[PDB]
Amino acid sequence: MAVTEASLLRQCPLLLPQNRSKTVYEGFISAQGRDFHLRIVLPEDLQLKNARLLCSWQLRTILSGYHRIVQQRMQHSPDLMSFMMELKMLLEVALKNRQELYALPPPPQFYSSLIEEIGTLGWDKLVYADTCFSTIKLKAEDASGREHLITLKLKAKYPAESPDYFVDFPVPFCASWTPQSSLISIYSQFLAAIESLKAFWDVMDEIDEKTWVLEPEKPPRSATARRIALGNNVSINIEVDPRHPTMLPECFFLGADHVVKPLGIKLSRNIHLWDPENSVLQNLKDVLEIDFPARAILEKSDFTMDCGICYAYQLDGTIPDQVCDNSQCGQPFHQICLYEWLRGLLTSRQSFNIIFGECPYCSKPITLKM
Amino acid sequence: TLVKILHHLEEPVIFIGALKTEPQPDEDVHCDCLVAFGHHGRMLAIKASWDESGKLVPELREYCLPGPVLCAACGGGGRVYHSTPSDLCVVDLS
Amino acid sequence: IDDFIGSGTEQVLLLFKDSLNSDCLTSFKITDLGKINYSSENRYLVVPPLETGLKVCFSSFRELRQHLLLKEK
Ligand SMILES: [Zn+2]
Ligand SMILES: [Zn+2]
Repeated sequence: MAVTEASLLRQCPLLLPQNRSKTVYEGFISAQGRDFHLRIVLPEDLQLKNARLLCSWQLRTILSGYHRIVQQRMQHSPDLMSFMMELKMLLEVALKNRQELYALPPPPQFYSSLIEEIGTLGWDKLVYADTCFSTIKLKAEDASGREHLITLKLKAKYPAESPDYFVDFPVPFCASWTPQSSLISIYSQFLAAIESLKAFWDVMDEIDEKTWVLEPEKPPRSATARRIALGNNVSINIEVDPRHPTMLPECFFLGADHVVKPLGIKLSRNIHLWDPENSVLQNLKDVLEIDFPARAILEKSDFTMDCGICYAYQLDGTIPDQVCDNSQCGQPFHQICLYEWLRGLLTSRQSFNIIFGECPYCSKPITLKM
Repeated sequence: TLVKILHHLEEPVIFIGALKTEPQPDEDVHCDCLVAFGHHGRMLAIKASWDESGKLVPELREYCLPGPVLCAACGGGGRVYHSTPSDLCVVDLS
Repeated sequence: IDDFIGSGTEQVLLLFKDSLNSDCLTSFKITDLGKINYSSENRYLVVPPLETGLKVCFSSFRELRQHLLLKEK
């Protein structure tokens, strides 16, 4: 209402004037379905410039770090009405910013309904459940016979709201959630998406097995690029369209100016022989007219494909990719290390995104394109 | 020749101690946190925040752990071992 | 009845008859009546979550009873 005769009742239902002269208010204030004890003594007159405000220790614990805001509102604020308005909204904010202290689930619906749906599913799918029953992780199999996991994080009310679904595979899963839909519904959506992608998975697993995956190491299921090794100290990375995997990916070659050219030229002339009925490897073989090494490892266990500047493999994800256009050096480098070096030198001139300089080891012209 | 009131748990206090939260042998460790226990199983925890307003602010929890707590101790790396007449349980603050 | 394993929890030991041998504690049976069982995991998988569910809801129960008494007052 307009007058604080009724508006006070309407907006603080549980504040009981104790004295005849409305001077001791006591009882509860509401917040996020939670009542908190409060005795708010005023002077003989209606002044908040001077008022007492005492609490339950629960209450003070929650309004730790606003004691000043409280004092300021008491002294600046017109009436009690808006005092309680502001205080209440402030309690709302305190709690939401401490959101991590909440979520008693309703057991008569939760723990039972969840077990019933786990029964409906079957106990070969599930892989993980938290002691608080917040986090779950489930398995399904491909027709290929691959384990694909799916984490769900469920709320105090699972059926009410959508369970947040976290999944490895690359393209985004969309789940048409109704409160009528369930774990089985979303599992079926997951199976649908799975069986949709299977082709892409078949391609990725076929490359991981029959080729030397280089840049990704035990790659996860979201990864669509594949830095493959081929010949020696030349790589090709491939990023694949998840919907059209068999379709031509985005492709390129790292390595020697003299090595990389004939690959580019061969790619240009043959690309029409590419055919999306075959596998990516079976198409690469006929387009690039070569076969791949399968992890040429033990022979050359200290041959130093490493930076030759920092002398290390694996600089902060980065790999020795930039090489010398020379038969006698072939000394690989890092982008990072060769830029940092060549920047210093007198001889080094920078065009737009390129630096020409001398190879550290052999002092021959080497080009770096950032 | 003065006495100061901190919190008032509603139930009897049993154990008061201190922990090293965020532990990132030496007998004096510079203890980061403060712990109190109730009997009825109210736990209290306090820590320094120094966040949001650019001032040190006292960060209070109050957990309500199960069962009538009969005893407790603190162990290496922000761990508290406590006992209910059912089972011996633990809390990790790290 | 005692803890023969050194696990913490008490176990029951049952000795079968002296017809088997003229020897003590041959033909034994040690059991917790849970997981531990000696003699002469979709089951054991989702149980601690369920236990913790009881604990959470027991805490809420008792909390609200305290809360009720407060309102009476
Ligand atoms: Zn380097
Ligand atoms: Zn060189």
